[PDB]
Amino acid sequence: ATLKDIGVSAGINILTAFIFFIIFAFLRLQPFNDRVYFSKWYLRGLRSSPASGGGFAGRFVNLELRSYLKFLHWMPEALKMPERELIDHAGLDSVVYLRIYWLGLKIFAPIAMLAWAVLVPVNWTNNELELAKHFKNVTSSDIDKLTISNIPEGSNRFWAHIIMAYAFTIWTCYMLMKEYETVANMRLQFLASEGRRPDQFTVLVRNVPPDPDETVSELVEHFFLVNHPDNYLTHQVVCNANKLADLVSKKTKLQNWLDYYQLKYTRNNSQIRPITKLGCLGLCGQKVDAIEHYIAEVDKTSKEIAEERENVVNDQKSVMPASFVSFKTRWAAAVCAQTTQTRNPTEWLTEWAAEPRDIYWPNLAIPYVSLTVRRLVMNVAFFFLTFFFIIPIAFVQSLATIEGIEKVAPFLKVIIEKDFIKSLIQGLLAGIALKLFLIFLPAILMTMSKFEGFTSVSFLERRSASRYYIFNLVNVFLGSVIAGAAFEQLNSFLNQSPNQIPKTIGMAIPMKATFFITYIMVDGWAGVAGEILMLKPLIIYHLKNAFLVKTEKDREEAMNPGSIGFNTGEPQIQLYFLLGLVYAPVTPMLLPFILVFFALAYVVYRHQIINVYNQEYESAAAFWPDVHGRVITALIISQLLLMGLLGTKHAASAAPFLIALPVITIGFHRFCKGRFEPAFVRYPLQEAMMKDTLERAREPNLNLKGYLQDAYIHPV
Amino acid sequence: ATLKDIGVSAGINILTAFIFFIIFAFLRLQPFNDRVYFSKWYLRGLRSSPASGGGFAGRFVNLELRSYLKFLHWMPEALKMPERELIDHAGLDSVVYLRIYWLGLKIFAPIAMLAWAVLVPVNWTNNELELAKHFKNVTSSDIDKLTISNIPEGSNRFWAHIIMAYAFTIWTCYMLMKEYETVANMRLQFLASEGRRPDQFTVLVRNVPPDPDETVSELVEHFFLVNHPDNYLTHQVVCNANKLADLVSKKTKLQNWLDYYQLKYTRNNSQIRPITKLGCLGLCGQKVDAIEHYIAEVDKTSKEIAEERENVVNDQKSVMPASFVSFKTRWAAAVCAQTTQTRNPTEWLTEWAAEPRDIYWPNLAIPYVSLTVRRLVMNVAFFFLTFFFIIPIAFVQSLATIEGIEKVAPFLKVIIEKDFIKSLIQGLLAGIALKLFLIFLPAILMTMSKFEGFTSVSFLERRSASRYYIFNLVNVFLGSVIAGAAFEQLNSFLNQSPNQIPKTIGMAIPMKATFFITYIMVDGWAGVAGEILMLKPLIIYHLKNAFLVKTEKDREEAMNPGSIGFNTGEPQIQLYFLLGLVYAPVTPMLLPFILVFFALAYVVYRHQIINVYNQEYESAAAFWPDVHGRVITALIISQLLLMGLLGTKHAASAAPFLIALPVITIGFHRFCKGRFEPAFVRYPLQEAMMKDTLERAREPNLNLKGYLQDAYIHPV
Ligand SMILES: CCCCCCCCCCCCCC(=O)OC[C@@H](O)COP(=O)(O)OCC[N+](C)(C)C
Ligand SMILES: CCCCCCCCCCCCCC(=O)OC[C@@H](O)COP(=O)(O)OCC[N+](C)(C)C
Repeated sequence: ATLKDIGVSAGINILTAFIFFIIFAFLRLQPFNDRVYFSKWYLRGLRSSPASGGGFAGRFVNLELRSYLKFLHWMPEALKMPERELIDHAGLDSVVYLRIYWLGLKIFAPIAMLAWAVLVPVNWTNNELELAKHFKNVTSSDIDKLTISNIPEGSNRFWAHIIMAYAFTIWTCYMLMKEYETVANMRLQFLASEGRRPDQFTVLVRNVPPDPDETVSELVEHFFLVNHPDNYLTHQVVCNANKLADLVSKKTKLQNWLDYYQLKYTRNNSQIRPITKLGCLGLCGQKVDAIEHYIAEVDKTSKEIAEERENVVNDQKSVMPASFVSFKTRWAAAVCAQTTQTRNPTEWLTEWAAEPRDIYWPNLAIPYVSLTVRRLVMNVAFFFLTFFFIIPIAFVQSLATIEGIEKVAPFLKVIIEKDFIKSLIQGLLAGIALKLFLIFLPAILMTMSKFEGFTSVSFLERRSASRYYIFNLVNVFLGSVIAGAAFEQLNSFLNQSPNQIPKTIGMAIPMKATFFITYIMVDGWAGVAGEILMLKPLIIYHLKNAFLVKTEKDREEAMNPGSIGFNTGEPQIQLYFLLGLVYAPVTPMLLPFILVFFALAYVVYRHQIINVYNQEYESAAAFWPDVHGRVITALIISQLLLMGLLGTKHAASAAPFLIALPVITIGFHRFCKGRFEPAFVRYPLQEAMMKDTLERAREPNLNLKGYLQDAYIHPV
Repeated sequence: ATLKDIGVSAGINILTAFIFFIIFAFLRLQPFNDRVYFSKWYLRGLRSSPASGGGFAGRFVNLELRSYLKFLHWMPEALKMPERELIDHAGLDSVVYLRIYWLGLKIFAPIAMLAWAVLVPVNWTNNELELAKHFKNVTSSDIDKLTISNIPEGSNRFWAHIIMAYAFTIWTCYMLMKEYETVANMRLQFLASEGRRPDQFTVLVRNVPPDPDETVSELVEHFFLVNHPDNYLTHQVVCNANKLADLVSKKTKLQNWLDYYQLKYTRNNSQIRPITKLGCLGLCGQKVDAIEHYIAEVDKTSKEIAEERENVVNDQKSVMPASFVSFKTRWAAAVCAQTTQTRNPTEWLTEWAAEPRDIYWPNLAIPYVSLTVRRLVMNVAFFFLTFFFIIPIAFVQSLATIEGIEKVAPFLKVIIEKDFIKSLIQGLLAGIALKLFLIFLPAILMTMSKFEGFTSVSFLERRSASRYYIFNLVNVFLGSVIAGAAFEQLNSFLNQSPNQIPKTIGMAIPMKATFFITYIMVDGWAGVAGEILMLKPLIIYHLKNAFLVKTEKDREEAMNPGSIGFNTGEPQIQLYFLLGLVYAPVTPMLLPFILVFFALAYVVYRHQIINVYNQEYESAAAFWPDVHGRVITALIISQLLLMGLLGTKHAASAAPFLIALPVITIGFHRFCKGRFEPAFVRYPLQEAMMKDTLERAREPNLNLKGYLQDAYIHPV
């Protein structure tokens, strides 16, 4: 895995990224895409059509004379928009995400320089890995002599590792507190200048207590007109368009899926009959005939739709025990969100409402007790997923440590591991397998967050990211560590005795570092570079437009871009931060790769937040408190592991120092928490009065009951 | 320590309590005390003077013909006032304290019956304590064969212990949740009917941010008139009047002191000259001469006392960055206490104010940063006190395990521990020594709570009780356990080998139980019975009245009773609950003694809450959340210790069951918490509006700015 495998992976990966960048140039210079690659410039009313208004080309005939402007330009230009002109083109959230990448860089760049110098020198001048291969059968290479494991048991050269660790934790923590403050100040300034949104005045009251002679709405009016007497303006109840909406949706699906097999070439048409109960399928069946999904799955749907409408809207059997109450001021609404209203701690429970567009309406109609049982069931499913994944994870770790599995088992083999280009290619293949598994993980975890019952689309994402973190941690990190350890040094474990289990464990942790390096390379580099091409979103449009088009004009738009994830992306940045801290005080060579990822990523994503991407909710940066927490967790795990390894190499004249480390970390956490979290979780009342008195001097007229009344209704 | 020592202690203690009760009868039938023994009947305007209006006797001449009405009566009668006529004679707090004693009884009575039956039988039919004295030198008696230690290693009779443990934890937890609800409902109903107090409308704002052109009061008016615009009525600033307060104090001391040395017999008088720098003293010195602290001292103090009044009432150098703001409604004030006011999380910080009489004004004039450093310094002092106490604690535990210290050291000895009445008397003496040390502890801990900076006299008490708990736990319990263990089985530890350290530890835990029994007896029984006599408060009055009297009439009153403590008392109840749980699943014989304490105590204290005692603040039961927590802690420690002992006797076919136990305990804690703590820590807004709308219909006129303006001023 020495320089050979690292170089092969690196060559292949840099090549993949350059090929990507070339195909992207090509595809972004053809004027039939355009609305796929420059969509927030069109969805902001600022770009018109193909060739500056369209009607023209720029396609393939000469297409492109050679260019070094095949890259670079996108690069520098993404770099040049001030960061305050980006808060208003894009939003605060996007800007705070790019900030995460830059904090990474900060921390790590300094740590890397230092590490390298001090520690590589120390570790390299020191002999104890050649002696264990010759007297204890521990397999190793020459990339392993810049690690904490070429160092003899018996210190005096372990103190470097401890001092460096201290330096590193202090730097990380300082940098992290400075970012907390910036992000807080920014949030507050944004919040003070954003224009009316309907949720700066509304709350969601959940658990209105039942009665037998008053409706839900005659009980919500009477409570707030007696208890919040001067500022109360209106309310809107919660009902079940769950079924009504399901039918409107089936109708849309039928019409799409059949105005297709309707204007196929015009005229009378064909047939199909897929088995329809799970997914995919086609022609395996009996539902022949034709057009409009027999225009009549078309019209039966429409009739059920009208009847459902009726029942719902006329029945107080479909009103849920909850409402959305609005007030005349933003000061009054912030007092109903942070105050207790009744003596029963579970009834009448106010919070702040989300913006009417970050509401997942399908879970506003789920009872409250169910909420608790559901949460439990989902925690159980999580534990089981964690176990099945351990299975696929070791499968991967057996392809990566194959040259040691083929020593205590000189059996099947890649022609007995000769033909050495093949084994480096095996390091690359291990990477690709883990990639695959982890894709479907993101989607499953979102489905499990939408069951436990949340009702904002921004909290479902935050939850999903937290769960990915846990999964990632355990599984990837530790599973890989454990299994890889097993295999190579399994060879060594058989032909020795059960004490050497520990020492062998220490050295194997540093080798798993080397595998992590390769994975970073694949994932990081190539993925950030292949994200620039938007390929599912490009096929998707072109198929769409030469199939289900029949556009009235061009007003029929199906370009919709997407949004950063929060989910996928944050989970990745965090895995890489963990890796980095841990390996900084052990193998100081994962750092250069971590850094290339952070920089490319910042450049690609600024481009995609500026040209493509559009945000679907605005919660001025709350995930910050969450991100900070996850970095503090990494720091603690790192520190505990260094203690462990230092114990395995018998150095007791240094581990209490490592203990002070952990305590200093938790103390800084607590400080930060205090100050800045207050900023992110509680709306001051002086801030709500200043926004409110400056808008009643500018718009001295304003009727708020027009605007706020119907903003929280549904598909009605 | 068998039946012999237990019986001697019990006889002597029951005798002491009966002698006490007799002397109390005597002293409560003489009509010169009366105002010492029936003071809340005089301080409520309901009793007049000595013999029904006084002027008469009932003293010593025939004094008392023999009576069996020498006791009993106080007993039944304390029992007969409904518990709702006691909420208004006395207050809610006192009633909730007596409830603690009754919960004790509940839990333990059931647990005791069960224990006894099942476990004593099981443990007694079983041989393994006679075999270890004959083959491992473990000293023991015959009271030890009803303990978990006459049971052979190897279970099948340890399962009883585990089942019983489960039963016991469930019962405790059920009982505890039912009390939570009662106490919560009671608090809420009280709070809804109590008449105006000035703090139902006021808050304390601490940390008003400095300026260079506006005073503290022109900055508190402007903030609340712009930010809480409609309900704001008044404010009163905080000034350091620590020095004037101190000189008024020195003046009263001088006059009292020496209007005494003045009317000694009238005329020209004597002299004195104590060393005056630390305390006590008399005649060792030079300050001779004459009457009322050389009346010139009394006037030089009244010079400073009028020129301190000027440099304090007109300066703005003695105004502290804080105020007390009042509002026109109780709904408005509860919104300022539970809401954030500014973006700087450390400035402008509102809470609810205490009643103007539960304010410790001396610490309202301490800066805020100091508050944090002070807290740290006091935590350090706590750790050191804990260590010195370990020293006196083992001294005590060496007098209690003397018959085993005099085996591996047949030396000095009580005439070689013969004369056996003497060694039982040593069990009683150990008890008395611990009593002594622990007295001065209560007072020290209060002094340390008044340094860390609190400003209510009710929180200083709560803090002091929590600290006593920790001290008690560690020191008493564990120190005693450890040291006692050491001594007896030290004998056994020398003449064996360092593996038998563990097994010997198990058996010694059960013997320390027996010593705890004796301490309970002394402390509990005799102390509750000697508390009925109020002897420092009786001497104190009689000296006072035949010395510093010269009463204008009788209006000069110096009877002041006191108040329950909260401090001392709660700390005791909790030590006994701990002991009980722990020993219930091990030595099932501490329980009968625990119970006698709980019952006597309830009877004596009801008497003293009904006749003597008067409350100095009213915080309708908040210490409840605190008490509950401490009982949950006991449950957890108990459970962990049973696991330990069961491990020491090699029973692995039962300890995971013990683990489930701990988790079930924390779950019930969390439920309770949720519901009822909300009740005790947050004032609902529907409750404040109902109190406010029913008082504006009864007293339709009411000016609140008269009443609320000057309630928060000082010695001015
Ligand atoms: C993630 C870690 C969390 C907390 C970290 C502390 C846990 C680890 C601390 C100790 C780890 C290893 C402890 C250690 O001491 O290992 C046991 C060694 O002493 C065993 O040495 P041996 O080679 O068996 O010595 C005997 C050799 N003959 C066999 C005596 C030659
Ligand atoms: C407060 C407790 C917190 C948690 C509770 C768990 C901690 C205690 C759990 C184990 C306690 C004792 C554990 C135990 O296993 O003791 C060690 C014994 O196995 C020693 O047995 P020995 O008599 O040394 O056996 C060897 C005998 N020769 C010497 C082999 C005869």
